[PDB]
Amino acid sequence: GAGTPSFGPRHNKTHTICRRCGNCFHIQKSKCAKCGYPDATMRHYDWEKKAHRKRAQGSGEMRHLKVTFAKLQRAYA
Amino acid sequence: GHLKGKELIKKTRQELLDELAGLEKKLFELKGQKAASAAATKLTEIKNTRRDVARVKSILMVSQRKALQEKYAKAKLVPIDLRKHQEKSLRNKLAPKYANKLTAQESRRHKCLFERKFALKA
Amino acid sequence: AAHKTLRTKRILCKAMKVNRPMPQFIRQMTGVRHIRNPLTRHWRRRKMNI
Amino acid sequence: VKTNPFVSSQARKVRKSYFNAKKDAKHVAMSAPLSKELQEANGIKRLPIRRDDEVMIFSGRMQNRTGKVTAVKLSEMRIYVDTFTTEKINGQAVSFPVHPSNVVITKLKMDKARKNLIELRRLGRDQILAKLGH
RNA sequence: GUAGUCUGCCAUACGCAGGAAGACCCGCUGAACUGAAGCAUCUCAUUAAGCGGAGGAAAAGAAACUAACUAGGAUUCCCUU
RNA sequence: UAAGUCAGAUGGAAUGCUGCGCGAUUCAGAGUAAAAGCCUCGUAUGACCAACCGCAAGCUUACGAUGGACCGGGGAGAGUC
RNA sequence: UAGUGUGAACGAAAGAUGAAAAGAACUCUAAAACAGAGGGUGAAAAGUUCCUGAACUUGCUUAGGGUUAAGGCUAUUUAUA
RNA sequence: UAUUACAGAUCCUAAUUGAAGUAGCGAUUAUCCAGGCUUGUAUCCUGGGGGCUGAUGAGGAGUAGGGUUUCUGGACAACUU
RNA sequence: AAGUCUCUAAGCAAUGGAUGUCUUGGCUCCUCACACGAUGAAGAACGUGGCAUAAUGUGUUAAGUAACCGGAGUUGCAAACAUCAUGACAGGUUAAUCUUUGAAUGCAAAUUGCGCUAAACUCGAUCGAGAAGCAUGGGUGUGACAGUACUACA
Repeated sequence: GAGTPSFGPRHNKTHTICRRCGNCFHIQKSKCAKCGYPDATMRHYDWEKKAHRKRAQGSGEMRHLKVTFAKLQRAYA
Repeated sequence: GHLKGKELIKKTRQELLDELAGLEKKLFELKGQKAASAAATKLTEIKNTRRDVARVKSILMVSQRKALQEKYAKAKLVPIDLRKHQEKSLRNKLAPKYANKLTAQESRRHKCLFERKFALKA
Repeated sequence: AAHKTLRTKRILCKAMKVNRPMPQFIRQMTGVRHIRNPLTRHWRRRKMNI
Repeated sequence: VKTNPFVSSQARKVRKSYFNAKKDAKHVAMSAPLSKELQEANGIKRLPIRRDDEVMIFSGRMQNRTGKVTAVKLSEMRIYVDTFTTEKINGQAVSFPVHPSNVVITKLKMDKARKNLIELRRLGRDQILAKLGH
């Protein structure tokens, strides 16, 4: 009843790709669960300090930001 | 063949633009024939002419900018392209003359009460 | 499908051109061995969830 | 014993810096003594090796042959040479890598930078031996 | 009618605000497990999580202050009390 | 930026084994076909020659600034304590 | 990262050929990039998640015990008490 | 000086036994004969019998979902009891 | 009273990855720094190398280009180029170029949807297109409109 037969009609999609996150954007509710789009501030909590540092700075390219670290090495050495 | 960035500075702007379009054409013909013929030697020629067409675009742009900065230099409210880069913090931090300027009370006493040198005898 | 959007179609493109064996010449260059392409899959076994 | 704090004396740190040095330091790390014919001529013991010049190895299978440098290798950290070849089981010669610090330089070819390096070290070696007083 | 002002709204010229990060710092809000061999005041704690906001440090700071003396003299921190 | 790729035997290779030299303001460390003060990078230590050598703020000789004493004065934060 | 869940989130295993690829030519049996056998490379196969290669389990060879489930202890002439 | 001695924790992780060549290889119409291709086919293809599905059909086509599963050529280490 | 069975031991193997030896990785303590962003950040997506899927560089100037500073091949194969310089490239800065996004900002968005513009710019042969503009909030200035709000002179 509640197992194999009722898995049959599972074809709709609750979550869809999110623009800011790119990852779980709720279609009916219209919010990215992972990042909180479209709230202007980006979603993180201090109870998920582990999961936050997967998203936060360092994970990506850091194109502008890595050259501003590299200046501060030269000035103090 | 390929050409140096030094000697392109001497040439005229319109001389570079006909040089550019002729140099960019031989890129397009080679991109046609790499499907058919393929193979070595051509694939270094397509590499060099991609590097050369950047060379011409680059020195045109610095020939523009050095000329075009001279027009707007020594004048109030310059364009955004020609402003220097800097940080956000350093722009909005006011210039150290204004921070450090003295009140008319304070400057007039600083006539006498400045941080004068002194010493002791042996 | 059909009736896919364009940015849906962009993902399905990238998901199939990335699906291939690793080239031979990297093992010859670096000399490392036993590197697999991580974004290999099979359509029937693992679904994308995108 | 070292006085300078900023240089490290741990073996982990030195090996990591050595293998992942910049390109200019690795060329200096790949170097060898001259033969005594060239020492009296140019006035230096030690020089870094290029693809121009030729070199002569004491001790080996390839014992006591001259031969020109086909290729320096800075990642692999060794020098390919002409003559220094074993054949495969197939009839095919393959050049065999050797580390330069085992090797003596028998002939040298000049470069503006190589002459400019030599005239520095000659003048340096005259000052230091006058200071020590030999 | 015109000529000043007052008040409101719209359009435009020029620089500013937002977002990231948040260990430390500033202002609010605010638990329970736990201990009391039970438990309700009390304790854990003016703590954790939550909301808001700064800097390379922040905040504090030049007496409506201590003292009772043979008198000290802004604020901050360490030792002791 | 010092001083043996020393000689002999063994070995695929010597930095080890036996014996004789030499350096040290450098026997921190690493690399090198095997354990290295003297094979290479270094380490040590002073000497060497280029680059700069300026930003604001205040000066600069007296009724100009500051202070003491004496004469004559005004006031000191309200829905706050 | 692989991978799981609609989702918030969750999250592994996996280092070492040799000094140097010198990474095994060519021949024979075979339908044959099956699998070996000759022959070679190297100091030594260490022969490709290849240094050393333990235990449990297994195979082959050699030697004994067996109606007492097997093992232990003591005693000797070693299969008995 | 200590992350210092293991047989047990329905201990943790990693590998491995007996049971065992045993249980079992289901559900779906039904297969048979001669040729082709091959080292090798009842199974891959051709031809001919005998059958099944029997218009809510293992027929022809689409939403949702899957995402190259479509098509041609070559391949059989693994998978399709 | 039979054994190729079963039990025990030794030697050579198969399986398995313990022990021992190695270490370009951690962990901690101390030092110095924090100068991210409308001049478009952090984060996401997709491009791009001769053989390149991930990651790393980088943005149709796309493993880079220009200038200054280093100064000779930083790796398998293939190809080209460069030597006392008209200067090799996996070197290091700074400046260009800077795709679709994102505070994201012309209005939207599970859409490559729907707009607007004085000149100049650039192709296009007066008139189209591209390029580049156009957000909200608040500050100072400038202008315009609204009012039986206050007031003077009619």
